[PDB]
Amino acid sequence: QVQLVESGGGLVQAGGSLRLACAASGRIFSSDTLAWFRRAPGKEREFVAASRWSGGGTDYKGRFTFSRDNTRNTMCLEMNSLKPEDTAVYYCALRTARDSYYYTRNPTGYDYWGQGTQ
Amino acid sequence: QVQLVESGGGLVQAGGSLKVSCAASGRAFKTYRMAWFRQAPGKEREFVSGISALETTYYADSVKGRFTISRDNTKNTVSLQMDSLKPEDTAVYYCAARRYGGTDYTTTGSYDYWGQGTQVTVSS
Amino acid sequence: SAVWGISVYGVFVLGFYIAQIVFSEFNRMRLSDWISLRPDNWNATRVAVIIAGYREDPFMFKKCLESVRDSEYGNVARLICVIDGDEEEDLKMAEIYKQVYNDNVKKPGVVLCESENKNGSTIDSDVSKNICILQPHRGKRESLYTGFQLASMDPSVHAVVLIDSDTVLEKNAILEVVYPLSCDPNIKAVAGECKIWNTDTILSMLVSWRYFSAFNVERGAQSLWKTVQCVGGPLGAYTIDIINEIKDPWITQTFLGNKCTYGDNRRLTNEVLMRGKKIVYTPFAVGWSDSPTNVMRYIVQQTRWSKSWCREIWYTLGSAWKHGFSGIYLAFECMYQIMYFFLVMYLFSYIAIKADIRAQTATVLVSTLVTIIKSSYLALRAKNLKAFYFVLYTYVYFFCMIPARITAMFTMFDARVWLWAKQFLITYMWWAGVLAAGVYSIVDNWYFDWADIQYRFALVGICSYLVFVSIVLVIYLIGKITTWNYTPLQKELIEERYLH
Ligand SMILES: CCCCCCCCCCCCCCCCCC(=O)OC[C@H](COP(=O)(O)OCCN)OC(=O)CCCCCCCCCCCCCCCCC
Ligand SMILES: CC(=O)N[C@H]1[C@@H](OP(=O)(O)OP(=O)(O)OC[C@H]2O[C@@H](n3ccc(=O)[nH]c3=O)[C@H](O)[C@@H]2O)O[C@H](CO)[C@@H](O)[C@@H]1O
Ligand SMILES: CC(C)CCC[C@@H](C)[C@H]1CC[C@H]2[C@@H]3CC=C4C[C@@H](OC(=O)CCC(=O)O)CC[C@]4(C)[C@H]3CC[C@]12C
Ligand SMILES: [Mn+2]
Ligand SMILES: [Mn+2]
Repeated sequence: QVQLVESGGGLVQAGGSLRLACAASGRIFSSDTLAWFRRAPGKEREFVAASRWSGGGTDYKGRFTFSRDNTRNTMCLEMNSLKPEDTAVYYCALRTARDSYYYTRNPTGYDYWGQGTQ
Repeated sequence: QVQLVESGGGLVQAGGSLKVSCAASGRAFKTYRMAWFRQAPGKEREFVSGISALETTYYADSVKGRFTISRDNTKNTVSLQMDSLKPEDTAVYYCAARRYGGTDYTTTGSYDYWGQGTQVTVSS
Repeated sequence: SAVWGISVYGVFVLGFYIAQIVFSEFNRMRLSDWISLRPDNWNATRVAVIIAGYREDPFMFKKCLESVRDSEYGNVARLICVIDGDEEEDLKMAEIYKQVYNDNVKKPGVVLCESENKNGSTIDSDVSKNICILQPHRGKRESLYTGFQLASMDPSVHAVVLIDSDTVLEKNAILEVVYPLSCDPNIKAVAGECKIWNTDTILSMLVSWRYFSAFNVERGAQSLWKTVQCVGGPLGAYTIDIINEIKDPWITQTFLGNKCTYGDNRRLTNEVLMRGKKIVYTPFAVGWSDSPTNVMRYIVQQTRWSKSWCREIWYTLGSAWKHGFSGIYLAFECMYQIMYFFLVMYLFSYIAIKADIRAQTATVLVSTLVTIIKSSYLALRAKNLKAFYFVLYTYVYFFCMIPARITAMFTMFDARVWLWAKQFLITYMWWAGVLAAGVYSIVDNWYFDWADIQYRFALVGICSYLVFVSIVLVIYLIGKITTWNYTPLQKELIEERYLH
């Protein structure tokens, strides 16, 4: 129903910053939960940040901030003050509220997932 | 079509009180406009007073306050009150009825129906 | 006599309308001031959405569900949909619900209203997931009771919102009907403004404008004194505790020993009023719903509403004293309605009997002036020039409300021909009587006199009234062809109805 396409990547030094953009192909309904997930070599994915389409937001942080455009069906999460251990493959995920309205950080709850970069 | 018949009218001194009434029989008397006219022996017929179907009273010159007109609906009768009689009013009064008419209302031609008339005499 | 009656009628109507306008403006200012202090991203109150429907159009139900999902409120515990189904025909609504909200749909074989245990734990075990309940067809009141019981299972739920199965909600509609609840502790019910989206017929436009005027004037005036007589059906909010307290009297309503089926959204409001609680209506919440476009069904609906109003005003007057100084305005409004109906009937009878051409001309002129004033006020408030069509509401009012009122009064107490007689025979008799009075007035005054100013004035007035009516009808016909009279929301609904 909804296809998530992410953009951005490459190799960056420990001192620098970069921006990642994820594009959604479908209807968000202003109620779905969108989160960014990353996987490190040798361990399972961990929560990074999330925010509802209507509003709100959460992290973990302060270093990373969440932003949405809300008219082009695009979402961006830029990283500031990167670290060598912070390098990972980032995924774009969407959570639907059809089953329930409760908020959870479990990646298994999210139904729509995108590809990975870097 | 309605038939107009008058009653009353006689000799009276100046300043007296006299009553004239006109009786009409028809399908609907309230839909006919009534008027009073005079025929002096020297001049032609002239308008005196008249009342419309909507209880509107019209009075000619010099008889604005001296003459009072009124109409009755349940007995289909119209009466004219005479106050402060003057010998120059010694003439014959005709009762006229009209159901359809234009702006003009002070001419004999505008009234289709007419009555026999009763003579009124005023002596000083 | 006639002039005195016309004068007092005009003064009464204009004074009440201006007072209601001032009260509505004050209420709007108060709500604006309250909103101005609202913190951003306010989601303190947990709200549960309850939707009840029966044989709703699948497209309308899907649009309503999508609009509910489009709401920006982030503190919705769950969505509860109750359908009085248990039949193969009603399975379409359940199928449409699954495509929009989850999969788990339950079809219990019993009704909680007629069950020994009315708790929601018997039919439901999980509150996190949205639930749809299919039950045997009993009524709208029975369906709402199941939703109330299901919502009361979760202690975290603090308020509930009732949405019809064919209601389109805005993004901030839910927030605007739940924010006033926390403003004052005595506030327990909130009503939202309802606007008609379909205006493709002359009847639909008049119904929409009447709805807009009612919501923006009378409900605002009631909300200023916190004595709202009837909350919005398609859009409304209630507190969980008062609903749990008054559910039993609402479900066990007896008038003269027989159960009351119709009259929804009125007995609950009256029961809230009997407790001394305060009801506040907000205009900032907009809900879109359809309106009847046929004279027969509109008359039937108005007759049902009149019956409900006649049943409810007795308890309303009997309970208005519990508000102390408040409720005096509500009693005055009820007396206004009763005296206005009686006065309108008395003037109609007097006009029919007397048939004095001066009387009808003056009545028509003053009615036209009132309609122009009301249309100008509506245009100024709504910032739309289409509000001038309210001048034509007099015809539909005269031809619908009075026959409906007579039917409600006569059928309140005590094959197909008898059933059909109770619906439109009274309306047909009223129409025949009106036509007979009109032809008698025309025949009795079959004369012409241009020398009389009064007859000239009456003829000029009636000619001007007919010319104005013809001009308004021609303007409406031109707008209908150009489709300018269509509401902005109607264009999309047509677009994705065609693209379906
Ligand atoms: C110049 C610019 C334009 C100006 C426009 C305005 C001025 C127009 C011209 C005015 C000057 C007068 C000249 C008019 C010429 C045409 C009129 C005419 O001559 O006929 C009048 C008509 C005669 O018709 P007839 O009955 O057949 O009698 C013929 C007798 N040989 O006599 C009639 O009977 C006609 C009247 C018909 C009856 C009308 C009664 C109306 C009553 C209204 C009742 C309202 C009922 C309301 C119902 C709802 C109540 C709640
Ligand atoms: C926009 C508007 O002013 N709508 C009113 C109108 O409804 P309206 O004119 O829309 O008539 P409907 O009965 O078709 O719609 C009312 C709603 O109640 C539902 N329904 C109907 C029958 C039933 O047995 N169980 C059930 O739940 C319908 O599915 C529908 O969603 O008159 C009703 C009173 O009768 C009011 O409550 C509504 O507020
Ligand atoms: C011989 C036959 C074919 C002709 C019959 C004529 C009547 C049926 C028409 C002519 C003009 C109409 C009237 C014009 C204005 C009004 C005012 C209206 O009252 C209001 O304005 C209420 C306003 C509100 O609060 O919403 C009541 C109907 C009424 C009398 C209308 C009733 C129907 C009338 C009398
Ligand atoms: Mn519907
Ligand atoms: Mn409906």
